Amino acid sequence: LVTGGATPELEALIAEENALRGGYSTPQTLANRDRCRVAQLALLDGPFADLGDGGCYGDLFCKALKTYNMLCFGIYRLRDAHLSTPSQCTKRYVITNPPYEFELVPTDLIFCLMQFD
Amino acid sequence: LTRSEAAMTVLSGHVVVCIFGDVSSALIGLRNLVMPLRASNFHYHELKHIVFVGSIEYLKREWETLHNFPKVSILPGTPLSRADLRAVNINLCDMCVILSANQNNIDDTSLQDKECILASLNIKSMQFDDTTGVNIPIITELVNDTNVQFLDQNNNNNPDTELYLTQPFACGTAFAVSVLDSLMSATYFNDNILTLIRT
Amino acid sequence: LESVSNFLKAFLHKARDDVNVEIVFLHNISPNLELEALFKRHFTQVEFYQGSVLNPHDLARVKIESADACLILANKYCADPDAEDASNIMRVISIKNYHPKIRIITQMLQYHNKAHLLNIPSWNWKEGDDAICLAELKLGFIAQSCLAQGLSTMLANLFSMRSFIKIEEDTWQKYYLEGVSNEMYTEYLSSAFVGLSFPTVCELCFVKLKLLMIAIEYKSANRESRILINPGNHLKIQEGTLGFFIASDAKEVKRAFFYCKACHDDITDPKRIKKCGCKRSNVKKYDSTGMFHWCAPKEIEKVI
Repeated sequence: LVTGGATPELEALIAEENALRGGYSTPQTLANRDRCRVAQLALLDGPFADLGDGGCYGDLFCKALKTYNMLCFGIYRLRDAHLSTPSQCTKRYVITNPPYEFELVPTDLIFCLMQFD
Repeated sequence: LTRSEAAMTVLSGHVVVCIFGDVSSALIGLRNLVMPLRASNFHYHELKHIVFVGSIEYLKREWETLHNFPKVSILPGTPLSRADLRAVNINLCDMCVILSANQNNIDDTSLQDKECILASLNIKSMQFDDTTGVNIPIITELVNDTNVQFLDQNNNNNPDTELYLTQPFACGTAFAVSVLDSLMSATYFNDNILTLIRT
Repeated sequence: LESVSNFLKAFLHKARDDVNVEIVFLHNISPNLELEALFKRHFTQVEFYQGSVLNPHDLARVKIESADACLILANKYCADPDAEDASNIMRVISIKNYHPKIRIITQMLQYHNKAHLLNIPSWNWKEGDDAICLAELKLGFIAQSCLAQGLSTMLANLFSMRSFIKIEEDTWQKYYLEGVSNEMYTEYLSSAFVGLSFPTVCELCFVKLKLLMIAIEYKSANRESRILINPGNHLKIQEGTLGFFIASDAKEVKRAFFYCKACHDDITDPKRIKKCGCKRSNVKKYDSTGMFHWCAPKEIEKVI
């Protein structure tokens, strides 16, 4: 998850010469590209703006998985989101694996694994 | 010699001396290694081309007593580098010497031979395309007898076996420095033993 | 004292259910008074002996031949990381020489020093031997946090054990604890899921079984087992595939292995669903592998 495609052949090639070796583009080379990257998506401006208006977490999880194949880890949510009083704080905390019946604040981000296009 | 230049030059049937030296490190007196290989008893074609792999800063210190020898080459680098050994054609060498230089450290007791064991296993684990790394003739200097048992990692032996019963010592792959103290004791018991050994 | 303190506070946390295992420390240095006191606090799970793993007799003393595993700690704050890494690798060599069939978890300061582990034929990754590369793992965590803020906290909460706390008042701590209550587990997928796409099996597992499926271990003959993170529509789950999930408890994970529909109803009742008996030009821009972006070498002065 953290290094990114830590295959043993990379280990061997780095071990042999203690440096990264550039390679010519091949269909196999471009094939090894296809992976998944960690990303944060904002609810307000994305296609799923409607599901940000208090929609359930599971509904948006299913919608992202069915169409875009996006696996949502959890919610990166404003610290003062539950505060009824206005607040200018921009610090956000992490909710890991939220339940299906989770209300979604419109100003929340989602951790996800975006596919390569 | 650079890596590319050493690769370009054909130097098969050579002797590789892999050393771990530094400006602060104490001199090991490499001349005493090159002199017996440069005896007049051999013909000129009999002489083996000697190539040093180690830090050039240390070789410059050691170079004063080495320039007067016929066929000696120096490849700056490190023994633990795989590419450096590839350039030297270490799979075609007559003998690869691992010297326990940088001896001035007294780190723990057996940790002094960390680099020698690492380099030995690194050479043994290599693969080559025209062979393996095991068939390469290697002589490694070790200061702790137990460390010798680490050389034959593939083979299993009892921890209680003596130094002389181990396969790396029996095959002559590992040179333990305790033999010098044994030689000192033998010389005490008989003055002629040292004279014969030196001659 | 610092390394032992950290290792004991992480290993011996109270929430651990596997409490039996006893830790035996082997070091040639006589502990200082504070370290003796720390050992005394955990006297009934922690024991100390003076010796070196380089010495075979000292290995025999601590009965390392019957030990479940050997953990090798690294001096993170050392002048030369290479020397410490070489010392740890040689300790690994000594332990393997005494007893080849033992699990070893060793910490490495520098990434490029892990290659020397390949030099040991008795070293086996598939058996369970692993290298905790401190620099690689830490900088990867920080980089993935640069991609997505808080992912490092997510993973740290995932693989660690934290004391259970209940917060009644409506504060961000409530949602944070509802998040941290989860842990990351792995289990073999049931035979019912064979042949489906990953999105279908992940959707079914999340909606019906309430398990958030992270990843799958892909098995092949020409290539060894490889981990795949969120496989797309194209890949299909084969037989006997390991799967990584995030679940609230370890008991909750088993519902994936025992799940079917040939015996399991359409009702979303995981208690009643789970059944013991069921169904029976030519410029190069990338590296050689192409897994990372690559560029022609540039001198340091150009980017100054």
